[PDB]
Amino acid sequence: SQQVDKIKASYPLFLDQDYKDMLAKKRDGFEEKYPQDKIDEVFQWTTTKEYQELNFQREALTVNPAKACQPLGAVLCALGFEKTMPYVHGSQGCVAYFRSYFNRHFREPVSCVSDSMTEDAAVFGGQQNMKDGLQNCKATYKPDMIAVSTTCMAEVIGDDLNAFINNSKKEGFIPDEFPVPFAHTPSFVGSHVTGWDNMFEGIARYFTLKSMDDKVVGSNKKINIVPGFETYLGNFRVIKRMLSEMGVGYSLLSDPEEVLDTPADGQFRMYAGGTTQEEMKDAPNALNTVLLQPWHLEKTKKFVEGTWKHEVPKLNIPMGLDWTDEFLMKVSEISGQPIPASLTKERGRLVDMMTDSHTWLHGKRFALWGDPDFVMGLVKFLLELGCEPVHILCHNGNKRWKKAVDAILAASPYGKNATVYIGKDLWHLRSLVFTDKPDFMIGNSYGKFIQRDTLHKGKEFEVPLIRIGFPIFDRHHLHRSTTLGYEGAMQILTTLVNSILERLDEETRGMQATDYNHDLVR
Amino acid sequence: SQQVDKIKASYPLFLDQDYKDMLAKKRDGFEEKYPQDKIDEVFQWTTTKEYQELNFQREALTVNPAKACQPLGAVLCALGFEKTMPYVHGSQGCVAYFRSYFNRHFREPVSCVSDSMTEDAAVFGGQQNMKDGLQNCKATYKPDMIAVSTTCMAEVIGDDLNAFINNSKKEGFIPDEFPVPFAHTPSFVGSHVTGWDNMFEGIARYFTLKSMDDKVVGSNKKINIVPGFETYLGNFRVIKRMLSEMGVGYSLLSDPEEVLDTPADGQFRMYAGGTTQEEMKDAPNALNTVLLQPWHLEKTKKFVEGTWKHEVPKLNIPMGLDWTDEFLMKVSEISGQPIPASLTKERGRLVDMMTDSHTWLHGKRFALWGDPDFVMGLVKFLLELGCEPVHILCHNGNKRWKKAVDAILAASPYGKNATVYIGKDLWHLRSLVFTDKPDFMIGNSYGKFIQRDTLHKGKEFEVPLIRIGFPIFDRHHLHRSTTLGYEGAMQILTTLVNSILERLDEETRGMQATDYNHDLVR
Amino acid sequence: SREEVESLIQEVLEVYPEKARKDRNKHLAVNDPAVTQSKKCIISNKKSQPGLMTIRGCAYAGSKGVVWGPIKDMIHISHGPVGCGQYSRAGRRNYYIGTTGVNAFVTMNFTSDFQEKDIVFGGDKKLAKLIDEVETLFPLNKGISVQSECPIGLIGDDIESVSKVKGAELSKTIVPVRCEGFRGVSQSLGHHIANDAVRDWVLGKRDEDTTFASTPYDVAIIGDYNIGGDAWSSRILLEEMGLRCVAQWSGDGSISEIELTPKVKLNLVHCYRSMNYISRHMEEKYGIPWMEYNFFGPTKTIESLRAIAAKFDESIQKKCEEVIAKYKPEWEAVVAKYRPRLEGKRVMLYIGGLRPRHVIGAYEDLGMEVVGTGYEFAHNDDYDRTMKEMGDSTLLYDDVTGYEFEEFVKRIKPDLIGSGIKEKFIFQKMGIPFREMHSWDYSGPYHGFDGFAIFARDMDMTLNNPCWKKLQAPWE
Amino acid sequence: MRQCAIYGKGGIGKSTTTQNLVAALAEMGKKVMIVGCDPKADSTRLILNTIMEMAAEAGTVEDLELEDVLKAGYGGVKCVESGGPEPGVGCAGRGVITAINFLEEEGAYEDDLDFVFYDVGDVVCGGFAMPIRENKAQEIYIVCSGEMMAMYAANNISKGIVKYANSGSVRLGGLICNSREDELIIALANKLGTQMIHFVPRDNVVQRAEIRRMTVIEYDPKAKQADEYRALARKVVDNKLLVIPNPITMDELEELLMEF
Ligand code: CFM
Ligand code: CLF
Ligand code: SF4
Ligand SMILES: [Ca+2]
Ligand SMILES: [Ca+2]
Repeated sequence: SQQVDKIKASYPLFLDQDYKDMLAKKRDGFEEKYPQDKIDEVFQWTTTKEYQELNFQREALTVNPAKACQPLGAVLCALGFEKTMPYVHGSQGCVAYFRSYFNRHFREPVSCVSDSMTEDAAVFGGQQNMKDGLQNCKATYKPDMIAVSTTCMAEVIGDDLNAFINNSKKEGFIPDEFPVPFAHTPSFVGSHVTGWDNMFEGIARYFTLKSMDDKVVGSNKKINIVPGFETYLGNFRVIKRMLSEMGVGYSLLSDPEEVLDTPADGQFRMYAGGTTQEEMKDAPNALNTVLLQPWHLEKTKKFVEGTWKHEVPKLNIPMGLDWTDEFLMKVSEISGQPIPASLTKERGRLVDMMTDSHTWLHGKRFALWGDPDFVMGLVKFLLELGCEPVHILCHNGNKRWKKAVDAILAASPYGKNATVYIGKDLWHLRSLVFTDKPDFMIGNSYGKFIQRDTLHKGKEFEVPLIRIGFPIFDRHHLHRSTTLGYEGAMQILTTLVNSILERLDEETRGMQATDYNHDLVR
Repeated sequence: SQQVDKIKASYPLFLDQDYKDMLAKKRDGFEEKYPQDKIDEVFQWTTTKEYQELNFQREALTVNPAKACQPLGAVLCALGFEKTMPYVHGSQGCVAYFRSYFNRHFREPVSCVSDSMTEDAAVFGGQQNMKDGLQNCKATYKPDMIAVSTTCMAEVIGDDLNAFINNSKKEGFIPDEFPVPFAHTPSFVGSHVTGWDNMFEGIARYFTLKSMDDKVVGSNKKINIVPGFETYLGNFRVIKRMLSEMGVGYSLLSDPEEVLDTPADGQFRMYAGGTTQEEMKDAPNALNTVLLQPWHLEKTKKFVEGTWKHEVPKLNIPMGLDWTDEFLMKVSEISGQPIPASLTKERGRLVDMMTDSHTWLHGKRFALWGDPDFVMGLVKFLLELGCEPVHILCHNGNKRWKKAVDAILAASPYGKNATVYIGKDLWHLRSLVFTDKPDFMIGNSYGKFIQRDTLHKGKEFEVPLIRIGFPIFDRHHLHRSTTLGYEGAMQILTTLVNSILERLDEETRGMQATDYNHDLVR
Repeated sequence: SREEVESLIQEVLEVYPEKARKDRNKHLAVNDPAVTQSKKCIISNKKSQPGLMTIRGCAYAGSKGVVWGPIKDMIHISHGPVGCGQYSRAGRRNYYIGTTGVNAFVTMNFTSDFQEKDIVFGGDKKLAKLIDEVETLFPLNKGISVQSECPIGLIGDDIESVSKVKGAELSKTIVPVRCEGFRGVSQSLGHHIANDAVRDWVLGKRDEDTTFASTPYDVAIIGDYNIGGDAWSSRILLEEMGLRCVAQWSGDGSISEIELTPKVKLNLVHCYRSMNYISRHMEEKYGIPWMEYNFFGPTKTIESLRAIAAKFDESIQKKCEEVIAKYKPEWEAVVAKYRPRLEGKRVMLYIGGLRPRHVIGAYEDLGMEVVGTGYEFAHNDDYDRTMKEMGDSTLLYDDVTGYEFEEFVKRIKPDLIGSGIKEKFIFQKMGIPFREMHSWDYSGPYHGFDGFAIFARDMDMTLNNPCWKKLQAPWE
Repeated sequence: MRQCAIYGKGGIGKSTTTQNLVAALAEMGKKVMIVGCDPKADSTRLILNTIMEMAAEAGTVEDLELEDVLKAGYGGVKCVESGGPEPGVGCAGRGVITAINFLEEEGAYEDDLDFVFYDVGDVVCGGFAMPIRENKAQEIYIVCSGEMMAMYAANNISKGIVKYANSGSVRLGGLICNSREDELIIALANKLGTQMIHFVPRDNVVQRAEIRRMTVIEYDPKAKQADEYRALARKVVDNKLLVIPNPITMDELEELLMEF
């Protein structure tokens, strides 16, 4: 039943007695459900150290991944350029999913097309689909550039993207001069971050490879900045803010800030802002090039160093206190611009916040996951804060990365109870927080399920999720946050202590029981 | 007992069996505590509508106030001026408390002196204290200006601040030209906000009253901005940002943003930034003067209209969409500067956020409190979001204010289950959230106790606190937030939807019980 | 360091006008542990010089804030304007067990919130009405206290008459405290007024009463305010030693405990400054002897337990050795873990009227030396006790000004500072590790053996914290 | 627009003379306002809801309208009473501070008056000195007698003047004597460095009128005493002698008295 002025949604409608007894009749009657005592016995078991051994002995099954496939990153990369339509050569299902995934995270429209390859195109190759699709997309959606990536179906059958686009131009489907950069992005290689690296290098190549002879390093007096797979709008914004503040001339290669944050003013803008074709063409003329997420920008680095002759700085992601200092001093070195008083004061304010909050942060244990650069910088900041990053998980991380992160942890006493796990998933991590319980988890929305499992074991076993990373689907507008610079460091710190304090207030809210420690001032 | 590697602080130390047993022996043996059944009976009764009639019939007792005394606001006003020492004439207890109170909120040092009036100075008058105190403060702490306010003890006995300061200068305790503005700030009149108004007006008077003959309105081509009692650093910042973005020449009168946020760089700075003496002296030459918090800047308005001859605009606090639009267009009108593309886009992004999140915000009921302007702008915003501000409490509000806010509530269908309470305290509101339960409370740290009480009645009756206002003592770095402008409106909006979603995830985290609605995407 | 602290003192004082210069000079000194009498070395409990940013509170803070406020089952009324009550509302962590708003009222703020008309017409009629309102709205309260704020003391509001008539009528104990903020020179006189209000209106209530069943091992903790649970962490030891702790003064204290205190055999005084007055009174009226104890750190806790147990029989003394042995493994573990992390570190302290000398032994159990110490409001008898507990050429400061403390810290350069919230953010800015020694920086306990574990943990987390190495920018 | 304050020993006839003076003043066509600030007396009963009582009733001073407090009486004299507690309780001093502040803030002094007269009580605290702060009373007249405790009171008041004089614009306009006493008060003034603006003779008609709630001017315009108040009024209206008094010692006072 429903009362018109107090209408109940799914929760709490189904908690009413008529639905609760109806559901019981469905279970006892036709579900043949295992007895509750067996369901609770196996749960208890999935909690033990014994189950953990079996779990980690897996070699073929992957349960609850913490990564996506290559094209997703390729789509995001392409969206960072002025009036460009991401085009994914292969099956259309992929695109629908790419779009839905990004719509749910950024709460914005994401524009991308497929050339919808069917069973017959799987057998004959996607050459006709490439011809029609490039023509249909350019004429209907009118981009100034179409950036082509691929789905696994098209990779397995070896559709030569270069040939197909060249034949498309020769038959008059699209003009010869129309920019159509490409990148082979196999789903069964790496992850979404590799797809971004691949797609970026493809665009860099398209605009610079043939043009190298008239280029002079440092002649435009700028520093190119390559962001990498970035899903927090505050990150594009903080980097642009700190360089402008220093008076540094720069060019951000792949900038989706505007398309992913258009105003609801009355009209729909499919394209907005982005890195211009000319910024891409003029890019080898820069003093140097700074990659913000080096661990997934390796191929780009090889092209920039080998092709553009730039001496890419050995710089970690600028997250945390030390790596932001390093980034700023490096940008200062290259540009010749001194680090201004505004940034000097901003650094002191982050340090101030750290001294104000160290008492609650100290010795706090965390399980965390994410992309290699992100999780690497998260680990360093946590260390600078006096926290212990006990379980560090990076599904899409490689051996050399684990080495580097082990080096980071070995340089600090707070990393003496930490272990790094690459190639492992959230079902693996679920076990680690049960057997070696940390205070919190720092991860994406997929960790909400780990939190529910720990809570099911009991309240004292609950490990709360602090939502930092991608994707965040269950909270609103967190994509507007900052993770980079001192600004991002300040946001992360506040979120960490306040999560600790929210949790402490809950634990001490019990009247006459635990509320003796429910203090007004903390 | 204590295990050296897993040391327990008060929680959970006292929950251990030997302590729990000892506490029980203390109670049964020496406390003569009322039986738990009686304690339980009285609690339930304090929850009823019967108890609420009694509570609201109080005329002499005040329990858990939502306001402070005049001098506190006076100290904050004075901190907004360049190298000035807030000086409070009267007894020292007041100052120790003022400083402590602001320390705990801003997590920063707060400088203020007293002239330590003792029992014989209460009987003889505080003239000698004022002579030596002004001399000692100037010689020791070296400010460029000393802003004198008062405690009740000095107000009762009628210590003439003007005569006492003039005799101090006459006898050679401080230079005749050393700036010493003053304001009588009686504890027993108004609240902390009234103290701000009295002090600001006292400084305005000091620097402009005598000099009015050579002043021409609009000759310096700036707009004065008088902020009022403001404890969110982001509010000083957003207003300064929006005006600079417009190319509007302005002068912010009382700006404590720098002193209340110095860097931890190795040195302590007692003074930092602030409105210069010359900016106050040159203030009557401005085009006009905008008061950001008009409901507690009434004495200031009268001096600005009366003496400066400025036509202060009838403008509300710039909180929420409409009032921020009104503020920008009035500022545009007065300065002759058009509202730029950057602000126009920012406005659409807030509207965008509103259209994305309206589903969860609709019909959400709120209990709220604070100072009159803040609580009025909050009501308006909530109303623009489709929310119902059921209980509106402003302890320090007056009758005209209640009329104004009732008028705002009348203008929208969302303010129809709403009632405004002036002169009522948090014990009155404790009842209101028990008898007419809302979904959340939006207030300061004192409301954590109301949440504790509602939870003791049961989980279903629990009303969660969303910490917005002053003072926030139990969370860190919230004083850095923004409440004003679109920027402030976006921050407020995110906090509200995410508090709603946080709470939903909590109520849906039950395994096989309520978790059918524990959705990944929300 | 022997004459370097005297030239420091003179150099610091050079900034004051002449009148303030001569007064502050006698309030600062260098210690000589052979000086049983501190009055030829330092004077104290004199008024603060105007405009010099003293750290002191008032008599109300001493009465309501520290002595009466902690008593859980009474309703304490901040009588006067809204200020005092709000700022002191739950600022001090005087812990208690109880259902707040029903039978306990510690974290709440009851005020008469005086307006102009209460100042001009007087507020005795308002007070009487307020008392009737706390009675219908908080029926389970076991008494009421009326804490005077400045205005009540000028205006001549006859609050004892109101207390007398309303108390007899309602059959309630209503205590009027004339603790208006301008009386005295600090929190200290507030302690005194409060102690007197306790004896005159509460202590002798159960005088002709012989209903309580006494035991030869009955004791009372006098002067332990249970900051962070300090008193509970102290009475666990006392009761494991075979003693029966009939009362806790103010910390988690109840009115009945106070009434039952004249029935005990011994008054164990922790905070000498705030409650020596009521203890001395209990000796001349009820014959109950009193002795001072220190539960900060193992060396002092052990010493204290032994002295306290020596006042009783052989069975209590035997249990005393049982308890010392029980906790020996535990506190040695703490010393083994944290002392190597803390040895040779220097600490400057500036607290109220007891901790500046009381936490010294606990710091020394971790190998740390206190190079400077001082009190906001102590009397010379506290300074007398301070000379034995401090090192030789160390700095001593009474009612230190903001200027003095900052500059002394700049010379001396301590590794850690222990003081309150008003100086916390000053020294963190300066790169010096800071621990709040009033509120324990929201940690605690620090009393007893279990408290020592938390104390060491805390000094270590702050002193050897990674943030202190990052105050300076690598590019300057 | 001259603001004047009237201090003196009450057991004399301080309030009665102030009112008879203001009545003579209004009779000359002068627009006057009387502000009662004396808890030990009724300052407007002869010319006719206090500020404090009206305020409490309405909630606070901010809720007060000037028309609720100001009432016109004889000769159109405007009357305002500060109000205060009942005997033995409260704080009348603060009541005065509040009332004057209210009058300032409510624009009562900016209506176009010729005189404002504060009838003040004994200055036992800062509040009763509210009338002589800056932007208030500039002229002080003290009513006195040949009595000792009455002249000593005149001096204490002078010492109080001196204090606020060195700080601002407030002077002693002179002595008014309510009946060789005639000579005694003249010397007292010369010692103070001021004058005896007028010697009000003793006349039963003043009591006759007073007990019947009137000033002599209203009670009997033709009376000889009436002309005495008209003489005082003219001397006040034309007075130009404003001085900072030179208080004497009780010894110097016992000398002056012993010489008569
Ligand atoms: S500053 Fe104690 S004489 Fe008093 S509140 Fe702290 S050093 Fe007090 S030990 Fe105590 S529980 Fe205290 S810490 Fe005596 S009670 S007026 Mo501020
Ligand atoms: S010594 Fe009157 S309301 Fe309460 S803070 Fe004051 S201005 Fe404000 Fe001590 S008794 Fe209280 S804190 Fe007297 S007044 Fe200061
Ligand atoms: S002497 Fe004055 S300030 Fe003091 S209580 Fe009395 S009327 Fe008030
Ligand atoms: Ca959106
Ligand atoms: Ca800080």
